[PDB]
Amino acid sequence: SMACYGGFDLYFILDKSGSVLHHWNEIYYFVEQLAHKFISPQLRMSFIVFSTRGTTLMKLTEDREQIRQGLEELQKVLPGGDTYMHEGFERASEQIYYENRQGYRTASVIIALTDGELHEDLFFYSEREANRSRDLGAIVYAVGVKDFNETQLARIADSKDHVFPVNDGFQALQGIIHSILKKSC
Amino acid sequence: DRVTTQTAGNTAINTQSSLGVLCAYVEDPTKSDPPSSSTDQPTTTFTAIDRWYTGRLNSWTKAVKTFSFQAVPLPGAFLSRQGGLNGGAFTATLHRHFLMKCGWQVQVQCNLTQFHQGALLVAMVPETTLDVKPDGKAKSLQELNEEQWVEMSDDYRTGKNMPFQSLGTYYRPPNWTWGPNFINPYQVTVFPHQILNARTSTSVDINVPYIGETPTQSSETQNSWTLLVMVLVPLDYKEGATTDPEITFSVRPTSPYFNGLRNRYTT
Amino acid sequence: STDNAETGVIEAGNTDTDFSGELAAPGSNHTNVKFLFDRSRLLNVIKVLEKDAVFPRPFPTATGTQQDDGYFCLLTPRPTVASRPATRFGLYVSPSDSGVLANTSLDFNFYSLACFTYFRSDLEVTVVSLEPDLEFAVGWFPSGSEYQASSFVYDQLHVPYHFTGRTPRAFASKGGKVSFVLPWNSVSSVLPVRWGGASKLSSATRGLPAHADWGTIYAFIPRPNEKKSTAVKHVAVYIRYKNARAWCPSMLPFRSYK
Amino acid sequence: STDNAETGVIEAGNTDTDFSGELAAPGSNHTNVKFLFDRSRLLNVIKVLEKDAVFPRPFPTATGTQQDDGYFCLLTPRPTVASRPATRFGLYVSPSDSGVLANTSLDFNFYSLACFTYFRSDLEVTVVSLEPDLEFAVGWFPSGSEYQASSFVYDQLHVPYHFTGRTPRAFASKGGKVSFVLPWNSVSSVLPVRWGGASKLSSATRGLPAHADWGTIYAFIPRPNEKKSTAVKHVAVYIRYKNARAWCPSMLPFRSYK
Amino acid sequence: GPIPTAPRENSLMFLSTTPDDTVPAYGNVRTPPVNYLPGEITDLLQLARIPTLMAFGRVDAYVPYVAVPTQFDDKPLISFPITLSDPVYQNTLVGAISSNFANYRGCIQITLTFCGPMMARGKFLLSYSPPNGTQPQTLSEAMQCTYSIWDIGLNSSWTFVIPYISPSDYRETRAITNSVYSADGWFSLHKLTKITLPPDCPQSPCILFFASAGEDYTLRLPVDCNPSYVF
Amino acid sequence: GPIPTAPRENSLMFLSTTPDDTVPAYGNVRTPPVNYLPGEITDLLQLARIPTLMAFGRVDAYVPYVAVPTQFDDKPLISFPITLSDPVYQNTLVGAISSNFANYRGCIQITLTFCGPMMARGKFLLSYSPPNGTQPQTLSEAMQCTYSIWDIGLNSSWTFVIPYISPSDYRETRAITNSVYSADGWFSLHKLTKITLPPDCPQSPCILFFASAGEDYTLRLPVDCNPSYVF
Amino acid sequence: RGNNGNMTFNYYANTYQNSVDFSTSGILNPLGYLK
Amino acid sequence: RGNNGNMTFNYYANTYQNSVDFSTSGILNPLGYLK
Ligand SMILES: [Mg+2]
Repeated sequence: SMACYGGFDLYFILDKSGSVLHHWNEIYYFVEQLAHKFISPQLRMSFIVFSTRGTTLMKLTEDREQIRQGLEELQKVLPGGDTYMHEGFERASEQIYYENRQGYRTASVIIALTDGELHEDLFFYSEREANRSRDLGAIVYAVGVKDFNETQLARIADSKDHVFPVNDGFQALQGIIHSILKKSC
Repeated sequence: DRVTTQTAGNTAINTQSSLGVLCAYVEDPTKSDPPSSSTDQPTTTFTAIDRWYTGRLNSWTKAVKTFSFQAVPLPGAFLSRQGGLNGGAFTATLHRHFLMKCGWQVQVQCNLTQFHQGALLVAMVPETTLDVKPDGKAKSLQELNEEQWVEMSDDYRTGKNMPFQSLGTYYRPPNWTWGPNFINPYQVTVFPHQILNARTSTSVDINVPYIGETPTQSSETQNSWTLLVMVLVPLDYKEGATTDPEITFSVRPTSPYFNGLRNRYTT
Repeated sequence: STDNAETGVIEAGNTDTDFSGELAAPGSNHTNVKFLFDRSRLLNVIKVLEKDAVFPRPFPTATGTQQDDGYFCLLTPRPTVASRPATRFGLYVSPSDSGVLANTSLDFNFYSLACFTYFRSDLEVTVVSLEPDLEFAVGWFPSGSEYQASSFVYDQLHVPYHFTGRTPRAFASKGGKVSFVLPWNSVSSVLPVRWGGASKLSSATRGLPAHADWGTIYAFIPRPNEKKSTAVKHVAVYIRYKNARAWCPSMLPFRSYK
Repeated sequence: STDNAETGVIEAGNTDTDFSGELAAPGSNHTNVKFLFDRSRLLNVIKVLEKDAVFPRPFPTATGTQQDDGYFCLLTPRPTVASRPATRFGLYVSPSDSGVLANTSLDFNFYSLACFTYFRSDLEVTVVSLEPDLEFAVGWFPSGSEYQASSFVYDQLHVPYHFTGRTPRAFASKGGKVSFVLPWNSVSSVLPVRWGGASKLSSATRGLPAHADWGTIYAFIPRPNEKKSTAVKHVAVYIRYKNARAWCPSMLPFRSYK
Repeated sequence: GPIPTAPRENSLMFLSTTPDDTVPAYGNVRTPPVNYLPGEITDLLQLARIPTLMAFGRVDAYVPYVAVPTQFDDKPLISFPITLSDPVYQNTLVGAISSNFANYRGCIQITLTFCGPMMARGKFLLSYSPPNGTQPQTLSEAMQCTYSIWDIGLNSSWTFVIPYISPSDYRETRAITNSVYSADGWFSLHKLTKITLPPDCPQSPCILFFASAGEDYTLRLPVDCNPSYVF
Repeated sequence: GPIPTAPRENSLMFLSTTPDDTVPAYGNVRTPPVNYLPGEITDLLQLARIPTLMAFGRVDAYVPYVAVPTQFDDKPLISFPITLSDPVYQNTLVGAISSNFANYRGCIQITLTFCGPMMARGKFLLSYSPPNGTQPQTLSEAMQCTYSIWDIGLNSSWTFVIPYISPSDYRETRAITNSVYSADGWFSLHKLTKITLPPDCPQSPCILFFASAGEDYTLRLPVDCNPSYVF
Repeated sequence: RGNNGNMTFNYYANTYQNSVDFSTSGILNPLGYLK
Repeated sequence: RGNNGNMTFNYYANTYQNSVDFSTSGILNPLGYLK
C-alpha cells in the first residue's frame, strides 16, 4: 500500500518437534540474532512455539526487557513431540485478528521454521491456516532448517520466493524485514 | 559357586560372575504346551535352533546420561539383524512359519573392571514399541548407529511418541498427550530384571516364558518381549582405564512352536 | 539386612529382620484384582442417535464424507478416537472450528492402577442419561461385528435397522437407566493393556491391538426418522469390570514433578 | 478323499482324513433351531383403531368399499397383503396416490434362515408403541375366527364390540407395553414356510396356505367412538418363536451379485 | 405380608432376546401331533454339512462349474479366497447360514466333481494357501502350500478339506472391513497334467464345484441378517 | 399369587459400587482359555513388594541415586519424609499404588545399592526418625533414632525396613492437608566414615535407592485416582 | 430346552405355558440315507 | 469371589451370568524365581 503502516509486527512461529532436537541450538541463534538487531519501538514481536500444543511463549509485545525475558525462556525449551504447524499459525491468527480491531493498519509478518515436514493429515491444515493468516493480512516467510522440501513450504509461505534456508536466512531477512521498516510510518 | 556354564545345543557360554538365572513368573519357563489355536502339527524345537545367538550392542561411554535405554526386540532382532545378530537356522524357520510361540532366555555381558562404576538395568520388558520411531516406521540399522543410545526424554515417559494412525483431512488432528506404551523409567524393575553393576557381576541372566494376547502370535509382527538395557548410574573412570566397554547379548529361544508353514516371507 | 539387589529378587522383610519388632496384622484385601476393578466408572459421554446412522469410515477419513461422529462408544479402557481404537490419547487444547472434533476416550481410573499387561474381565455397562426425562435405548454389537446402517419403511415411517437385531437392544423406561453385563466376546484370549505387536490391517501400525474391546454401544431414541428432534441429547456410559483377571506386571504412568 | 458326489451323500470329513491334523473342539450350539428362532424381531407396524372397524373384505376388493386398512396384523412370517395371507411380497417403489396402498409385511429375519419347509412354534407377541404416552390395547382372534365389527351403545357412548370377547384383549398401562405368548392354534399340524398345494377357497390359487398363521392382532384405544382423536397413531408388533421345531430342509433366498 | 422387594434399574425394560419366558394368554391348547413328519432339523449344522453349489464368473448369469481350456498356462484355473463373504459363497448353504452369524470355526469342505466324459484322464493340483502377502499363481508357488493331487478315474469326486489355520479360535465370518489380501488365504485349482481326450470327445470339460462344511464346523453369535434378498 | 412387597427408599437408585451382580444380556459365551498365560496378579500387593526406583532432585530431570561428595558435613546426605505423597515416592510402585488408595498399614522397605567401584570401602548410617518437632540433621541427633550402619563390602545392598510406628492402625496415605513437620518422620542417609578410594578411582560414587513394601504392607479403601498423568 | 435360562422355577404349568400335542393312540443323524 | 455380597442365591446360571472358558483337552507367590 502507498499509505504507510501504522504498526509493524513480527511472529517467530518456531518448531520444537522431535526432529529439531539436534537443531534447537541453531534455531535459537537465529531468533536472538533477529530480535537483537531490530530494536525499534515501532516493531513488536511475539514468540510462538509448536510441537503438539501451539503455545504463545510471549505475546505481541515490544518491551525489550520482556523480549529479553522471552529470549531467556527460548534457550531453555526442550524439543520433542509431533509437528502441529497449523497450531503454530492459529496462535498468530488469534493475534492478527485481535490487532486488526484497533483502527491501526498494521503489518503482520510470520516466520516459520521446520525440519521434520508434515504428514498429509497435518499439511492439509497448515496450508489451510496459512491461507487463513494471509486472509487476515499477513506475510508468511518460511525459513528452512536442514533438509526440507521447498514444495512442502511453497504452499505454506507466500511462494517459492519466500522460502529460505536457515544459513541464508539471516542473510535474506536482514533487509527483507528491513524493507517494510522504511515503508512504514 | 558363581561359575555356571549354560550348554545348549552346539553353543555353550561361560560366566564367572553369575548372579543366577532370573526365571520369570514360573519355576521352569521351558515347559510349554502346544498352541490351542492351530489344527495342524507344530514344528517343535530341534537341535539346530536350540542354541545361543550372540550379537553385539552399542558401546557404553561417559557421554550416556541416566535412563538412556537401548531396546532389542525379540524376535524382532533376529529378523532385521540388529547388532550383527544373525538368527541362523532360527530365522530361516521364522520366515517360513506364520505363527510362532516361544519363550526367551537372554544374557547380557558387559565386563567392567573393578575401577569403573556404573549400573546397567537389563530387563525383559513385555509389549513395548521402543524400537519404533515416533513416526511409525521401525528403526533401521543406520538409525541405531546415528544415536547409539536412546535418551529418556519426556516423549518416552509420557508415551507421547508411540505410533498412531493418520486420521485424515476430515478430523481436526487432536493434541496427542499420552499413550499406553510409555516407559516409566523409575518402574522398570517390576519387569524380570537384573542389575549389571560394575562391582558384582559381568553377566545378567533372565529366563522368560511365552506371554502374549493370543495362544500363539504372528511371526513377523510380534514384539511380546523387548530386551531393554537402561543406564541407572553413568559410567565413570579415571583417565587411563579401558574406555567404552562393549555390551553384548545372547538370546536363546526356549521351546518354540512354529505353526502354519508357508514359503519364505515376501513383503 | 545384607542383600544383593543386582540379583533381581529382594525378599520382602519386616521390622523383626534387622531390629526387635513384630509383624503387623493383615488389614484388608482391597488390593485384590477381582475386588478393585469390580466397581463402576465413567467411560464416554456419547450423543444419542435420532436417525439411521453412518458408522465412521476407517482412517484416513477424507473431507466431505457425510458420516455420524461421536455416537458410538467403543467400550475399551485403551485410548480411542472417533469410535475406533487408537494408540495415543488426544485432547483438544484450543479446539478451533476447522475440521471435525473427534470424540476421544480413555479410562482414567483404569490406567492409574493398570500395573499389568493383559487384562480379561466381563463388562457391566450402565448407560446413565444426561438429559431430564429421556426415553432412549442402548444398542450394541460385539467385537468383530459392524453396524447395520439403513432404514426400512414401516407405515410411511423410516424405522431404521438398528431397532431390531440379534444383539441386545435394551429399551429404557422414561427417566430410567439401562444396565446389563456383557461377556468376554473378543477373539483374543485377553485384552492387552499394553500391546507391542503390529496389527496386519489397513495399513499396519505398531502398538495397536485390533480386537481389544468388549464391543460398541450406541444410544438411539425409539422413534422413526420423521419424528426427529432438533437439540442434541447426550448419554453417559458407565462401566464395571466383573470377574477381573490380570497377568504380567508392568508400569504405572509417569506422574510429573512440576 | 476319493468320493462320489453323484451318490447324493457326501460324508462330512475333517482335516485328518486326507492330511495329518486333528479335530477342532465344538464351539457352541447357537445353530440349534429351538435357540435361534427364540428371539424377538419386528413384524409389522400397524395403525391403532379408534372406532369400530370394518375388517378387510376378501379379494378382489372393488372400489368404493369403505373398509379399514392397515389396522390388522396377520401374525405370520409368510408374506401378507391387506391383513390377509398372500404369496408374493410387494413393496411400493414410487407410491403415487391412486388407490389404497396395501400394508404388506414379511419376516425378514426369518426367511434368511428359513432353510426348511415346515415350521411349528409358539408365538410370543410384544406390541411396542411408536407414540409418546400411548394407552392402547391389543385385541386378538385365533386362526379361523373373524373380527366382531359393530358397536353397542353403553350410556350414549358407542363402545365397540372389540372391547370384550373370549379371546385375550390385553390392556396396556400408559407408557407401557403388551407381551403375551400365543399357543399354536392353527388347524394345520405345521406352518408351511413353502407351500405348493392349492387352497380350495375363494378362487383357488397355487402356493397359498389358508391357515398358516397364529392369528391376527389389532390395536385399539380404550375410549368410545365419541372420544375419537384426529391424528393417526401407530404401534409396532414384535414376535418371538417360542419352542420352535422345523422339518424338511429347503433353500435359502437368492442373494444377487450386482 | 408384603415381601419387601427392590426393583432394579432395568425395570419395565423390553429386551428382545431375554433368555426367559413370559405370561401365557390363551393356554391349554392341545396342538395336533407332528409324529408323522419325517426329517426334523434338530440343528442348523445338519444343512451346512449338505454340499451345495458355488458360483463362478464365466470367462447375473454365473456358472457352478469351471470350464477347463486346452491352453497351457502356469496360473490357477480358478482361485478364490477362503472368506465366507466372498461371492463364490453367497448361495451355498455354508456361506448363507454363516453370513447370518458372526463367527465360525472349523473346516470348509470343497467337493469337486469332474463332469467330463468317462474316457478323459487327467490330474488336478488343489492348493490351499494360508494368507501370504501375494496370492500364489505359479504351480511351484502352490506346490509348497497345502495341496493334494486329484487323479480323474472311475470315482469322480474329491473332497479337499480346507484346514482351520487361524490364530483366533473363531474366525470372523464376514470380512467386510478395511481390506487387504484376505485371510484366510486362497483356494486354487491348478491343472497339473493336461486332460488327454481320445478323438471325437468334447474339448473343455467341466469341473463342477461344491462347498460343504466339515464334521467340526461350528457357528457362533447370531446377528441381524441382510434383508437385501427381497428388493 | 402376588407376593406383597414394599420397595425401599433407594429404589431405582444406581449406586456405582453395589456389591452385587446384574442381569446378563448375551450369555452362554465360552471364552478362549487363558491357561497358557503365566504370571497372574492375584493381588496388587504382589507389586508393591517389587522394589522400584525413587527420584531425588539433583544438587524434570531427576535422578534415582545419591551422589556422594568427598566434603565433610554433619548433615544427612539425603533426607526425605516418610509420606507416600512425597515426590520421592510418586513413581515407585509403592507410592503410586498407595496414592490410589486412602489408607495403608505396614512397613516401607527402603533398599539401597552402592553402585560405586568394587575397591571402595565405607560406612553409612541410616536413621529413621519418628515425627519430632525438628528434623534431625546432626549425626548425633540421628544416632539416637532408629538407625543401622551399612558397611560396604562384597554384598552391595541393604534393606532398611522402616517400622510402622503410628498411633492409628492405618495411616493416611496422602498427607495433602494443612501441613506441619510431617508425620511419619524422616528417613536420612548419613555417611559415617568417608569413602576411602584407592588412587585412579572415580570420586563421588552413587548410592542407588529403591523403595519396596514389607511382608506386612496392607492397603485399604480405594479412592478415585488423580487423572493428571494424561495432561 | 431353547433360549431359556429359567432352570429353577416354572410358575405356570406345562399345559398353560407351552402347547403339548394330543395323543394319537449331540448325535446329528443324516437327512439322506444311501441304501 | 470379588466385589460380590450375594452369598445366598444366584438366579441366573453360571454360564449365563459369567463366561466360563472352554476346555483345551493367602499365599502370594513371587513373580520372579532366582534359580
Ligand atoms: Mg519434526
